[PDB]
Order: sequence, then structure tokens, then C-alpha cells
Amino acid sequence: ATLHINITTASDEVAQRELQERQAEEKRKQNAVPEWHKQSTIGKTALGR
Amino acid sequence: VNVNLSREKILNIFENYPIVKKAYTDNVPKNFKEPEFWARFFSSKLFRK
Amino acid sequence: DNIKMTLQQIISRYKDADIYEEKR
Amino acid sequence: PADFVPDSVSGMFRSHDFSYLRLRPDHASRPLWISPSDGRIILESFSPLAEQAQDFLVTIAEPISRPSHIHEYKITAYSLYAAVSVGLETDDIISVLDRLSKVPVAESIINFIKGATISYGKVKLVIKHNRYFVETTQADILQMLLNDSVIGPVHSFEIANESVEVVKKRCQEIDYPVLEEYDFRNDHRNPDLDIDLKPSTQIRPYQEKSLSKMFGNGRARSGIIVLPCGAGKTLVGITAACTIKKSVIVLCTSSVSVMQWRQQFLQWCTLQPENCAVFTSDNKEMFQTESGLVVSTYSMVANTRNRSHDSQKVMDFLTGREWGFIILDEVHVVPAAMFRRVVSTIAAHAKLGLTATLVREDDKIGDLNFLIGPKLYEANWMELSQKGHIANVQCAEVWCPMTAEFYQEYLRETARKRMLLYIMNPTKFQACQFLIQYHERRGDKIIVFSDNVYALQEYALKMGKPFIYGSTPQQERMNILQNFQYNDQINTIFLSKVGDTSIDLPEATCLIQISSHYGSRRQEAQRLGRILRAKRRNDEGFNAFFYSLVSKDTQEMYYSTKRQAFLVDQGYAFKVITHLHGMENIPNLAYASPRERRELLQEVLLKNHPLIRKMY
Amino acid sequence: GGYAWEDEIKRSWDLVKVMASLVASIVEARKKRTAKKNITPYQRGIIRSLILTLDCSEAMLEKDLRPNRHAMIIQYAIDFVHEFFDQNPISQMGIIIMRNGLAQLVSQVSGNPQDHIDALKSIRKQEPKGNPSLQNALEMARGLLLPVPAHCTREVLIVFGSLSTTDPGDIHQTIDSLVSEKIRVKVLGLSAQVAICKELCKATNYGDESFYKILLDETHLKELFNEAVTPLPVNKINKGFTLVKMGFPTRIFEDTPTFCSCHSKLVYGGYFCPNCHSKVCSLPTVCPCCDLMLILSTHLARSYHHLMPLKTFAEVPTTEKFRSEDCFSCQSRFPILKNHKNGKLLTSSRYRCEDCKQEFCVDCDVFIHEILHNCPGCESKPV
Ligand SMILES: [Zn+2]
Ligand SMILES: [Zn+2]
Ligand SMILES: [Zn+2]
Ligand SMILES: [Zn+2]
Repeated sequence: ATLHINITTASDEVAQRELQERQAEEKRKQNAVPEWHKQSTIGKTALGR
Repeated sequence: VNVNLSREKILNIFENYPIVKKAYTDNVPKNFKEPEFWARFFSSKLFRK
Repeated sequence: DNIKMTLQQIISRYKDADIYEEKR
Repeated sequence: PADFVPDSVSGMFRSHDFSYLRLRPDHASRPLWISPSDGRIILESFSPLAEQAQDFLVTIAEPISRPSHIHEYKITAYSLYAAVSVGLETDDIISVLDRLSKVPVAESIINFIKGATISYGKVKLVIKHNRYFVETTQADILQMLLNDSVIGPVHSFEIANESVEVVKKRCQEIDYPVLEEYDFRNDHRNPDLDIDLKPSTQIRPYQEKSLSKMFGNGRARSGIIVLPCGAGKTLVGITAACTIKKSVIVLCTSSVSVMQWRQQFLQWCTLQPENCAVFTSDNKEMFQTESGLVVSTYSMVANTRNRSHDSQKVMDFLTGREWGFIILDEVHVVPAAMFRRVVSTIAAHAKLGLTATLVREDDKIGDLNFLIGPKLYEANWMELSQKGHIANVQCAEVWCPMTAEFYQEYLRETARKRMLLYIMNPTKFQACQFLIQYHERRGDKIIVFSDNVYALQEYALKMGKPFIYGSTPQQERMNILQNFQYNDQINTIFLSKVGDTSIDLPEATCLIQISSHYGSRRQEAQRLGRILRAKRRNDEGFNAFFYSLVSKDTQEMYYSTKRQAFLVDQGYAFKVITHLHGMENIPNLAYASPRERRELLQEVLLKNHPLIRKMY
Repeated sequence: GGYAWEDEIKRSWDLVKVMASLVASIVEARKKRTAKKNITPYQRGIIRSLILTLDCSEAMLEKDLRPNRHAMIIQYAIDFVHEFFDQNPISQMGIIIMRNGLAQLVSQVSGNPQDHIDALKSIRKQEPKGNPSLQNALEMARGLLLPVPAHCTREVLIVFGSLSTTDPGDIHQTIDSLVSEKIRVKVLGLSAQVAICKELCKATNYGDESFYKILLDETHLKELFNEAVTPLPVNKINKGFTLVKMGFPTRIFEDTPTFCSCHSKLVYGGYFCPNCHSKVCSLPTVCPCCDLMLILSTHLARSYHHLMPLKTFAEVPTTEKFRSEDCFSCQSRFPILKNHKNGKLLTSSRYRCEDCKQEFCVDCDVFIHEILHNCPGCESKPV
């Protein structure tokens, strides 16, 4: 329906490439294995309140 | 919908397509600004051709 | 429908131009 | 013995020291060890000639277990029966066992192979106009059939229709086993069907392997094929119907399974709706064509109750129609008392038992060989998990320590009230609350299973989550279902024993098991098949989650060890969890105070004539 | 006329269908050494200026080399720089990548291995992207090899795993300029025989088509590197026969740190230039006072061995009477290695040398011919 453009003056490309890499590491952290799955929970203290 | 424009892409458009630079010379410094010109071109049939 | 398509296109272009001027 | 003296250390083997079998010099290329005591086959997957060995053993043997390095197989009668049915002779099998094994094949193993494989295909069961005939190529086998004479008036005699399973088990306990193989190519009495797979439908290689186990020699062989949920056992049923191209009846556990299977025929194969039919309570109209298809429920046929005249006429039509194929979906309920009779009342040439959970608490799961046939295909769960066909589930076991007051009241309680007490400990409350809180932040759809109505209602009212138990209205069970499917605000549904069986549910990647119906080894894999259909499977790094929340020092470990015995037989690993990182810093605490725990304790304790008509 | 399931079982167990095992491998060994039986002293480029052109593109993200192309090429380039400085120390090395359509010079031409290794490990972190252009890389190499003197050979190596080049101008003019500037080019493509690279290797290397090499597997790539470290034989028409003025610095020893002339940093050691008495950090480096190629005897020592290539050791016939039971250089007992009584004696492991008539074993042959560069049999002879 609508057309929106984005013009970069060859000086702001670092901003959206940093946004791309932080989004990539964010989805990597969201799809990451939880700490009690990858580590043994035996030696640490028991669960409580 | 958003399209990202870099200055190198603008220069490649100018060199590869002299009609766009020809419109740019007599359109941008006279009547309307550069993002308005690029949105008009992207909404135009000349871009499709 | 026709006049809203035309006005939304031209005011989207004008808002993009205003945003580009404000950023610069 | 091969002149081998027993050693001082050999005394601890109960006549199982097979060191008398002499090592072959070229044993490095031979991936097999053959035990002469019981025919157990030890297969190494890392050795050369591994794939030849593994497909050879799955043609000739049942896999006891398939771990990563060493695979365990069992040489049984029915595997040899299937192998010689699909075209494998005795001496060729013996020769390749001798070639592919380090230790030589002992005389007892060769004797077992020759005794099981010979005298097979002698007696054959055929159906001629809904009338069972046992056919034998040799005359004296009729005279040997002299003990259980159930004859009712080339070498053949008629059998009573309800005694066919007794005849099959009698033939199985004698060395002449019963055979049925539908040759639809040479069958002309039953009209063929125009059913065929649509060109847009793709079939997976393990499904093709299962069909090749079923459709081996050139005839339709009756038997059992088990596949994971989401692996497409329904597609195998569609493809088998397209291969036989005869009249097909489908028996399902639920009416929702009936309509789903009808949708599968209408979508995956070129079957017209005028050739497809439904026998249910609401729907009883059938195809008027000379050969078609009908999908129905098990208790359509096997109900002895006073039924409608329409259902009476329908089952008379089903009995009076000779069927060439029956698709018995969820075959583990067939050995029930009514459901056993559906293979005798409905005279069908080929019987395919499709299920995902081939296990029962009673021993009647072994009788499905007499009911359906030999076990055809076993799908390797880990193989389908690693290649992106079924999901990578992380089976876990959360240990909830039993609180002091709850255990103190627990040690003098009766058994049903014992379950009522240990299901409602607060440590499982905290563990379930934390798991919901954590996996909801992971963007994981969570289905929490708890069979007790009081348990699911208590948890759902504690955490403000939706709950679906038995007597909930169906429109609520649809609205809440679609809210769990689509509305991302709701990601947790507490679900009853109703969710264990076939009801349509959205896709979830995490499951929590609060309570359980004893050690019912069918229920866990039914529950796991809901998570195994996860749509995030193709994403790399995806791991589905399974949780069995158990109460420590209570009967939960007995029941759950019975529960996970089946799953570790399939190969899944339940990593035990005794501590959760987050109890010390959880924002919301359920029953943290001793007074709230004590209140929960007493709550569980307190739980258990046209004018005179207006006159009255 | 049936379905695939209703045919037969695969019969995979029957698929496997089943002392002269010595000859089946040793005749392959003879066939491998048949290509190497020709040897003669070629005059080769001794003072070298190599430009390593690196593809840094989306084609370097391809999952055919482990783990990608990029990491394996960058670590093999680290290895190549290390081994080449260990075999050709007096040379001067420049490293360049081809990334995002522009040829990015990542390190200046230098005789320091460590700076180039640092540049390679710095480029190791970044992600390869962009459409590679050959012509930019060859023009940059033409620029950087311009201050290279006449005695020093102008050499360029390209690892071009892509299949297409998108050049800003005509690449054939660049090829003609490189031929006119006597710059010899070897190209190591990774996917296929690119025709412009074939023409480049043919034209720049005087009609020779053997300088365009494509790997076959993982090990053959390292083969390409370790025969790429060798000095290329120069053509007969090349007349750069000059004398090169360089001096021999001495290792200064002092407990007081002093400012070196190259870095203006405090270094306890150093090498005082014989021409002007200026200290430097490393050798072989030019003197940054009087422009003198400061060296050691070890640096020319590393390069003597190319000028004296050892003739290949000829394995003796098994029929002829063997000279001794043990080897000459390591005195390992020569294995009898008799196949059978009827199989007789084959593959006698004694390798004779034609200049001294001394037998050697297989390990002695494959030690003397690349690690050593002298024949001990040729030296025990009292000439
Ligand atoms: Zn310095
Ligand atoms: Zn100097
Ligand atoms: Zn030696
Ligand atoms: Zn010699």
C-alpha cells in the first residue's frame, strides 16, 4: 500500500549491522540451552523458597 | 515496506542508468528533495521498466 | 479510495523527507 | 562345547561362557556376535560393513535396543517368518550369519533357524465371500488338525468365524504357523478401487521401508507397523490403501480420529467423497458404489448394547461386505475384550495395525500376533530425531523433596489418599511454577499433564492458567485450544487424561507431568508424541523439553521408573534434576510460608388423565 | 509393473562379493615416482616478492571446506607464510584480501613474518562478503611490486575460489601490463578452471598452462601450498643478471638497552650494520639508515639447497646382488620382505645414489630428499 524508503549516506551502515548482530545473538540466547540442562545440579544446594 | 539505500547504490544507479541521474540533476536541486525524488522514482513505472 | 491512495503516497513521501531532514 | 576348559572366572556365568566359539582371523570386518544360548545378536555400528549388518538384522531380527555404538537384536520366530515370507531362504541366511559374525554360528542357532523357518506357509487362511477357509498344500496336516476340531459344514475346511483367533494360536503353538497374504493382483472377486496417491504428496524413506516390510514378496501381509507421532503413520495407511486398491475400512479410537482420517483420505489420496463414508452416532450414511471406503470407531462394531436400527443395518452391511483391507489405527487397544472381536466380525483379507504406543500393562499386547500378525517395522526414534523427522526431546525427571508435614501425614494414609497427598506437595508447585515461568520466557508452548481433576484445577487456580479436564464444554475446549494455539498471551494449558488420547491439540515444545496414572507405559509415549510433532524441528539448535515432576521419597519413583522403562527401552534419556537455579531468587513464591503449606495440607486432608396432569 | 515396495528385498548382505599384496601398492609407488624421475638444476627466482591475494567473499562461506572456506584458507595461509619464511627468508611479502569489490591491502610488503601472521589472524575474525574483482587485486599488486628492484622477482599468488569476477575496467589491459612488467602469476582456484585465470597464468608465465592449479581434496590443498613455497624457475630470455649490494651485520651484545634504528624502541640485542653501524631488531631486514639488505649466513644458507637439487635415489633391482644387509645412513636392516617361497623376492627397499653407489632405505630416501639436502654417500666418498 505505502512505500517508505531509507537512505544511508555511507556513514550509518554500522548502526543497522550492529542491530543485525545483536538480534542474532539475542535469538541465539533465546534458543540457548538453559543452565541447569548443561550443568549438573547435584552438588549445589537443594531447591526451596 | 522499507528499502535501504546506500550512497554506493545511488552512485551505481547514476552510472548504470543515466536517465535517473538526468532526472536527478533537474529535479532534486530545483523542486523537491532527494528522498522525495527516490520515493517518486520507486513508485514510478520507469523503475519497473 | 483513489484520493486516499494518492494522499497517503504523497504524505508518506513528505514524512520520509521530513524525517531525512530532521536526522541530517 | 568345542573342547574348551572352563576357567576359574567362568564360574560366574550361568552356562553362558561362549568362549568355546573360536575367533576367526578375519574378524575385524565381521560386525556380529551370536549368542548360542538365546539367539541374541550383538551388533557394532562403528565397524566396517555396518549398514549391511543393520538392514540384514532388521530384515531377520527384532531390535531389542539400538544405542549409538552397540545395537542389540533378538532372533525370534516371527522375524524369520517375515523374512521367509518376503523371500529369504534358510541356508542363505545361515551362510551370511556365518560370514558376518566373528564367532562361528553354533549348532543350536542353526537348529533354531531351520526349525522356525521350515514348515512355513503350509496352512493359509483365505476369505471366500465372507467365509474363512484354511488351505493347506499337503493333505496330512488336516489329519494332524485333530485336537481342536472347530469344523463347520484344495485341502481345506471351513472355520467358525469367532474361533479364527483360537485356530491361529493353536497353529502358532504347533510348528505349523498360520499364514495370511492378500494377493490383490490375483484377486478378482472383490472389485478394485481407483484410489491412488496425489502427485503433490511426498513419502519419506522410513515409511517406504515400513511398506516394503509390509508389502514384501508380492502380497499384502497382515502385521503391525509402529511409527512415531508426526512421522506419518496415517500416510503409511493412505499409501497402503493406494497400493492394495481394494475396499478399506478404518477403525479409530475416537470420532475426532474418524473425521481426521477421512480428511487424510480426502486430502492425500485421490478418493472421492462419494467413495468415502462415516459410521458414527451423527453420521451413518454410506457409499452406494460397489466398492468404496468407510471410516468408523471401534465401538461401532464391538458394542453389544441395544443399538439403533440404522446402526444394525450398517453393521449387517459391513458383515455382508467382503473387505480386502482394514486399517486398525491405535492397535494397542485391540486386545481389549470387545475390540478383539472386530477382526472376526469384519472379514478382511489384510489387517494393518498402525500405532505409536505398542505397549500395555497387561500381557495381551503379545496376542496381537494372533489378532493382526507378526511385527513388521520398528522405527528408530533416535534416527528419525537426528535427521529432522521427529523432534529432539530432552526427557527430564525433576526431583521434588517431600515436605516434612506432608510426609508425616503421608506415612499413615491409604493408597488413593496417598496419591491425593503426594500429588499436592508444594515443592512440585514451586517447580512447575518456575518451569512455566522460565519456558514461557523462552517462547515455548507448554502443555502440563495431570490426570487428577483436583490436581489440574488446583494448579490452574494457583497460577491463573487455563485447564481442560473431562467435563469441560467442547466449545470451551475449542476456544481455549485456539487461544493456546494463536494468542501468545496464553502459553500454558493444564491438561487431563483426555489429552493423553487422540484429541486435536496445538504444537508444544515443553511438557510438564505433575501426576500420572500409575506406571501406564502407553500414556507416556502418547504424551511425548504431542511434543514430537513440534514445528520448530527444522531450526538448528532446537531442543524440545519433557519433564516428569516426581515427589522424592514417595511412590513417584516406583511409578515413574515403570513409566520411563519403556522410554529407555526406546532409547530416550531422562536426565535427573534435583535442583532448580531460581528458587532462591524467584519473584513469585507458591507456598513459601509454613502456614500456607500447612493450610494446603489441611485442605487436602479435608478434601476427602388429561386435566389432573396440572396437579403435580 | 508394480510399486517399489512389491519387488524384493535389497539383499545387502549378499552385495559384498569376496602374497601379491606387496606389489599392488609398490607398483603404484613406482608409478608415483615415475613422474619425478626427471630432474635437472633449473635456475629459479631466489630473491622473491610474493603477493598473496585472498578471496574474501560469499563464495568463501561455502560449506565444502571445513568449517568454511575462509577459516581453512586463513590458517593455511598462516602456515604458508611460516613455512615460506622458513624456506625463503630473504624475500619480501605482501598480503592482500579481496573483499566487497575492493582489493584491501591488509599488510605492506615486508620481510617480517610476524606482522603478516598478525594481519592474517586479524582478518581471521572478520566475515567474508562481497563480490570479488580480480582486476582490482592485480592492479594493487602492480602498484606494490613497482618499488621491487630488478633482481627481486615479482610474483603474485591468488586463491580465487569464486567463479566470476566483476571488474571495473578491462582485465586484459591489466594482464598486458603485468606481462610488460615481468610479473609472474600463479593462481590457485578452489572450484573450477576459470578461463581468465587460465589466460592470466599462461600469458604472465610465458605460455605455461601448468600454473593454474585446482585442488581435489583436503590434503591436496596443503600440497598446493608446500609446492607453492618453491622458487619458480626463470625463463631463459629473462636477463636480470645483476649484482646486489648487501652487508653482514654482527650480533651486538649489551646489558644496556638501546634504540634500534627501525622501531625507535629499546632492544637489548641488535645487529650493527657493517656499512653504517646501525642496529636493527630482526634479520633478514633492510638497514633503515643506508638501505642495506642486512642478512645472516643462515638466510642465504636456506637458499643454497634449491641451487643444488639432489638427484632422485634410484631403487636397485631386486634381481641384482645387494651391496649390504643394512642401510647406509641409518643402518636399519633392509627387510627381506619375501612375498612367499613361490612369490620370491620383490620390492628391494635399497635406494642407490648414482653419484656414490650407496644404497638407502625408504625412510632414508624420504628424509634425504626434502629435510636434508646432501647425500652422505656422496660425502663419504674421498674425492
Ligand atoms: Zn626495531
Ligand atoms: Zn646501514
Ligand atoms: Zn636407512
Ligand atoms: Zn650419493
